[PDB]
Amino acid sequence: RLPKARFIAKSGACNLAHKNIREQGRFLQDIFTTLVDLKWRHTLVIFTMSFLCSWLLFAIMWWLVAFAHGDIYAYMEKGITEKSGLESAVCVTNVRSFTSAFLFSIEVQVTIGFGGRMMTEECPLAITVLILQNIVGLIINAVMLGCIFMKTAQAHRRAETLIFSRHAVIAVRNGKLCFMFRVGDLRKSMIISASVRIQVVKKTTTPEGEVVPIHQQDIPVDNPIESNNIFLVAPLIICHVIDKRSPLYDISATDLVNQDLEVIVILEGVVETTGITTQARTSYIAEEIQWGHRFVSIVTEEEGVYSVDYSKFGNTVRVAAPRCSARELDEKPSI
Amino acid sequence: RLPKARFIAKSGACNLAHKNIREQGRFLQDIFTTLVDLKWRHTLVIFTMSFLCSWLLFAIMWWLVAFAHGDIYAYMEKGITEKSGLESAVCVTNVRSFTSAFLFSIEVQVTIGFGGRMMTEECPLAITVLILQNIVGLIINAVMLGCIFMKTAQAHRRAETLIFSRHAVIAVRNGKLCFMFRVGDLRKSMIISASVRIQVVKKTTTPEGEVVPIHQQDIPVDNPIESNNIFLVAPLIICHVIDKRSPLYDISATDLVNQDLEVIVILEGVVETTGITTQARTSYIAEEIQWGHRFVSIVTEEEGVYSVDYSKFGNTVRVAAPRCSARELDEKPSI
Amino acid sequence: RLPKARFIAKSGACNLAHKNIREQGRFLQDIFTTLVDLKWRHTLVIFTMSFLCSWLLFAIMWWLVAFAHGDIYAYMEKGITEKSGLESAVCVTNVRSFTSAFLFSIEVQVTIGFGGRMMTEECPLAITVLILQNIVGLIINAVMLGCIFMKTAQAHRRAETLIFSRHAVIAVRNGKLCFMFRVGDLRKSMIISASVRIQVVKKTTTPEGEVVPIHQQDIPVDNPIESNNIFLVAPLIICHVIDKRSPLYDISATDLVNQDLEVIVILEGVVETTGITTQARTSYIAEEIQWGHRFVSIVTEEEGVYSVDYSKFGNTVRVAAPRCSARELDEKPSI
Ligand SMILES: CCCCCCCCCCCCCCCCCC(=O)OC[C@H](COP(=O)(O)OC[C@H](N)C(=O)O)OC(=O)CCCCCCCCCCCCCCCCC
Ligand SMILES: CCCCCCCCCCCCCCCCCC(=O)OC[C@H](COP(=O)(O)OC[C@H](N)C(=O)O)OC(=O)CCCCCCCCCCCCCCCCC
Ligand SMILES: CCCCCCCCCCCCCCCCCC(=O)OC[C@H](COP(=O)(O)OC[C@H](N)C(=O)O)OC(=O)CCCCCCCCCCCCCCCCC
Ligand SMILES: Nc1ncnc2c1ncn2[C@@H]1O[C@H](COP(=O)(O)OP(=O)(O)OP(=O)(O)O)[C@@H](O)[C@H]1O
Ligand SMILES: Nc1ncnc2c1ncn2[C@@H]1O[C@H](COP(=O)(O)OP(=O)(O)OP(=O)(O)O)[C@@H](O)[C@H]1O
Ligand SMILES: Nc1ncnc2c1ncn2[C@@H]1O[C@H](COP(=O)(O)OP(=O)(O)OP(=O)(O)O)[C@@H](O)[C@H]1O
Ligand SMILES: [K+]
Ligand SMILES: [K+]
Ligand SMILES: [K+]
Repeated sequence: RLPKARFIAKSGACNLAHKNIREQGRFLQDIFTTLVDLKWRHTLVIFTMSFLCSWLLFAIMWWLVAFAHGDIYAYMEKGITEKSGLESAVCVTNVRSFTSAFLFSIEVQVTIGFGGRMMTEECPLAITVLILQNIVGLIINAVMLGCIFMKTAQAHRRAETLIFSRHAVIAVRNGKLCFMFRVGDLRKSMIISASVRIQVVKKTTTPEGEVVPIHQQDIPVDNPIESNNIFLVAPLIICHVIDKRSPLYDISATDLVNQDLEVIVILEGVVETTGITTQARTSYIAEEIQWGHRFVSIVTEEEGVYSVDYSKFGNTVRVAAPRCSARELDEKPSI
Repeated sequence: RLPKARFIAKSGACNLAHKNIREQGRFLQDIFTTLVDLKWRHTLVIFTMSFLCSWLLFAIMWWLVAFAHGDIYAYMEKGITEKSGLESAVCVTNVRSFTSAFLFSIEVQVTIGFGGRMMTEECPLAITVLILQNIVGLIINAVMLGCIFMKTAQAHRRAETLIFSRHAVIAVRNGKLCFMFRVGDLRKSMIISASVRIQVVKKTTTPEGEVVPIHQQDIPVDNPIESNNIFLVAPLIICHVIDKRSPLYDISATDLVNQDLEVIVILEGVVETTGITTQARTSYIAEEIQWGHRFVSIVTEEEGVYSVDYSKFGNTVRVAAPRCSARELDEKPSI
Repeated sequence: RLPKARFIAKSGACNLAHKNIREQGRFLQDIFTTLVDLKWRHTLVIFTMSFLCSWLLFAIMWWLVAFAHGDIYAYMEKGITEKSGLESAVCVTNVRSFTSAFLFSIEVQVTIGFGGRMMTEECPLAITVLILQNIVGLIINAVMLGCIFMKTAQAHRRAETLIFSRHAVIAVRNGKLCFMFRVGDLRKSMIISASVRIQVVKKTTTPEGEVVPIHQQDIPVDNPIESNNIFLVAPLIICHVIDKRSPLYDISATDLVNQDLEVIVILEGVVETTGITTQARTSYIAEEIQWGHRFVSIVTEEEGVYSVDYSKFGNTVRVAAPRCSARELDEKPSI
């Protein structure tokens, strides 16, 4: 049938819609913020076109300011007839075409300055254009260096190397029921101050009328000293003991076929080397909760040092377990 | 008359005045910190003016040293005479006017160095000025590039995108009279490790006369596992259960209007993308607190997906609730 | 025989061996990331080689374009003819060899532009090569500055500086057995917001048959207000008191030699100078726990100041202690 309403997909990225938000309006900072955060394949194109366009723009300007003053006419007539007169005190020496203007703009903008096409002092308009081009070039160059430095500072970024298990299992641990899943780390560095949270999403109904459509009740992670902190080195099993205070206290095996259950798992912490905090998410719906399974053991020391066999990360071995809601299991103990 | 003196405006900014603080003065570091943080409308202006003024200043120096050494007179006479006589070993070739001096300064500080106005081995004051100009140009260049790198790093920085409702409410949940409001977000990245702290700012009175005028009293947010943290994707209803420890345990509907209440809401977290901690604040006073109203349900399920209608963000309906102080209901629910 | 497998060695660096991981693809981003994090001995080499290779490559290009055109022939026949028959026909003036091509490439790419080898405006192919060289030089220059900027930024951080004692003790402190070790710091700065966590790695079996290879159990460190936060200026003695739920409850004094134990200590914090969160780890096994000892005092008052004496950091003196398991000292109280 048409897929259900899933609060967050199997890889985070909540499938929500945010409509009717008041339009704050398009800004001029959208362009810049996009420019700073681009892909290399397009950064190295805007970088090239910025130059290749500024050179051309100021080339057109120099070609004009050498057309108006009559410089092209001097270098076209006296260059044939008589070399004397210094070409009648042109604005810029030896600019006599559009290739000349283009090369002069390239020199003044890159700051090569060969010196064959030298700026004279015989017209202030040229001095104006030279000042303009120097300032424009400095600004463009500073901005492009900034972009490349930003791309360099974000070079260690990767995807989320935290992995989960597609199946979450309900089983019996230390006498009671337990909802459990597995989590594992692929990155070489050990995240610092890791933490886990678990939330059941439902549609609650208070006695007095309220109906919160997606109410995210929170669930306590099972742990000896009642904390959230975990030490992720080898893949490990996060558990939750379904007692009289958990919204799964009235969930049985037969009911777990059509059920308004969705368990959100949020794991976050600071990475040791890079130093930027990360958050990973996953979700399980009544399809991926299998009643009466358990996870296999993985670690084993073949010779000396231990070894984690990741080939069986999400495995699940069928086991024998009750078939009644956790409420029954204490309503009729010792059965 | 004047409204009762708030503590933090509903916008979020503090209103207190810090008067009579031993002055430390204004350092020189303020003039640089203010420079690294300017609007582009002014960053570009100072970027232009720094270079323009430096070029003009060192042009003045070059013109002066081309005067004092008797180099302008030699060029003017050689123009008056027939032959230049190698300008008789000038300080700096082909600098015969102020304009030429400006061009030479532009070439020396942008490092264009066309090379028609060279620099000779004659007078060492020229070499001293050249060293000064080189070092000053390098320092100014480095500073401007640093400021532009700062801008390109602060590209992502914006204002607060967190949203608190216009006015809180006080309703009945599970037979308990509790105070609740709504918080939401217009951002895109989930705030990593949010935390919601609530306080009551009220004038206390110790029995031994330790009167405090603005007393900040922490209040505990309702949570099934007793922690502040919240996962914020869709808009949430923050709530506070009024009980024996709650300062609001005496407030009635009719006595609400004439109360010196103020409830301060602080919300902290880390932005996943930009990685910089934030903080939002808001305040409620006895006018905003709507007694007896409760909010409306935003999220709706449709097209097999959830959807949030941000047009109803602040809507609140009136529902029939006890019109008596919390202590009245709690002491004698029916007696 | 072979040393028994460990979990975390005496210097952190978990000694596990993850295998069978579903290996991903190798991306060029890995090459760039390796480039951006390097050792100065290699940063300098890659920096130098980039520029040498680029100068040489474009020297080859310029020499080829001086060969294909009639340039080398013209400048070789001009010397014979003793007349400048090659002033304007040349693709790039005064480039008549490979050494001169190399000099011209250096001038164009470092932006010196001496001007003895000028860029003529005849051959369009040369103009194409010049534009290409300028763009490539700009890109390489920006990349290398970005690498140096990253080096400068992450320059401040250095290696670990937390000192842990070689082996622990099990004393009696305030009428109960306590497992103690000593942690000190050699750094000059302050670990802001430090924290201590203790775990027991051991192979556990459940009544239902779920066997966990290396289970990590959380140990409540002993603090008078039940918190982790430790303030570290003078070396501290971290202690844990063996109560009804500690896994070290039933381990006696005689059979501590052969017992599957391992105590992992993880100490986290935030340094003040650079604000880079750090985590330091260590582990103790059965062979390195000395029953009935206690650490000697280290700090003596010199009547002007206290004076820690780190020479005795790991010293530990033998004292009396009930030579029996922690269960017998309360189930058999008389002892
Ligand atoms: C000769 C000796 C020189 C030696 C230099 C060595 C020292 C420098 C270090 C090497 C780096 C050189 C600079 C390039 C840096 C980019 C390389 C690499 O890091 O990027 C990889 C790019 C593609 O990445 P992406 O699409 O953004 O992926 C998103 C992100 N990376 C992610 O996965 O999360 O993939 C690519 O980068 C593909 C590049 C193909 C095309 C390259 C040329 C483009 C520029 C062309 C400009 C010159 C010509 C233009 C004008 C011509 C006019 C005639
Ligand atoms: C010749 C080009 C041909 C070839 C094309 C080359 C392409 C160029 C690539 C690199 C561009 C370099 C400049 C980019 C500027 C982007 C900055 C812009 O997006 O910021 C917005 C500015 C004004 O916003 P703000 O509120 O004051 O500050 C932003 C604040 N942080 C905020 O978020 O809210 O909005 C503005 O943009 C300010 C406009 C009004 C400024 C008034 C006059 C400026 C002073 C004098 C001009 C100086 C010369 C400028 C040269 C620019 C050309 C490179
Ligand atoms: C007249 C001068 C006045 C101006 C001076 C003022 C300052 C401006 C210049 C600043 C100099 C640059 C700063 C360098 C900082 C020194 C860093 C130093 O640690 O590295 C020197 C190396 C040490 O190697 P390392 O252990 O890997 O270091 C990284 C460290 N482990 C880390 O924490 O990460 O030590 C070694 O172990 C030696 C091994 C080789 C290292 C160098 C190799 C040289 C290669 C090429 C260099 C020559 C360049 C020119 C070549 C031209 C070719 C024609
Ligand atoms: N569609 C929306 N888009 C963006 N922000 C919104 C939207 N709806 C409400 N808000 C935010 O909600 C806050 C107030 O919400 P509420 O609807 O309770 O206010 P109100 O009583 O309607 O008064 P106002 O006229 O300020 O909205 C404001 O700060 C506003 O920024
Ligand atoms: N060897 C591995 N390397 C990296 N990631 C893994 C590996 N094995 C499993 N995973 C991750 O664990 C999850 C397992 O879910 P999946 O849909 O792959 O079930 P599966 O293929 O039956 O698992 P398995 O084959 O490991 O039993 C996937 O998200 C995957 O990313
Ligand atoms: N005075 C000190 N200065 C610097 N580091 C020390 C000092 N004393 C001990 N350490 C560090 O503390 C660690 C634990 O040493 P401990 O005192 O427990 O045994 P030890 O007898 O010092 O062993 P070793 O002789 O190998 O250091 C050692 O690895 C050492 O690096
Ligand atoms: K940074
Ligand atoms: K230069
Ligand atoms: K030059």
